[PDB]
Amino acid sequence: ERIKDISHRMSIGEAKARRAKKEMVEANLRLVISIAKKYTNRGLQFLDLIQ
DNA sequence: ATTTTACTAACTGATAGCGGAACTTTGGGACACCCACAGGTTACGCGAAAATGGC
Repeated sequence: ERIKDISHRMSIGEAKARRAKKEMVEANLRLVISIAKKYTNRGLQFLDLIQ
């Protein structure tokens, strides 16, 4: 019972942190693009710089 | 008696190994705020076959 409770609490915490981190990343994708716009034509393509 | 040769020991060079310090190399970090791209192009022409549109 105790290990099951600990596992459920840990899984919930990791899921919540992962969701929040995903929200932040999806919000700032546009900042990533704005930064990567300035390093084109240096051997890498635009999408590689974005990733 | 003399000359040629076979045997042996010492020198030397190549080479594998090691030490160690310098040198190259890799991974991490940086906290004012910054938040959607190019990006040249095309005066072809012809025939087929494949994909769309019409009622």
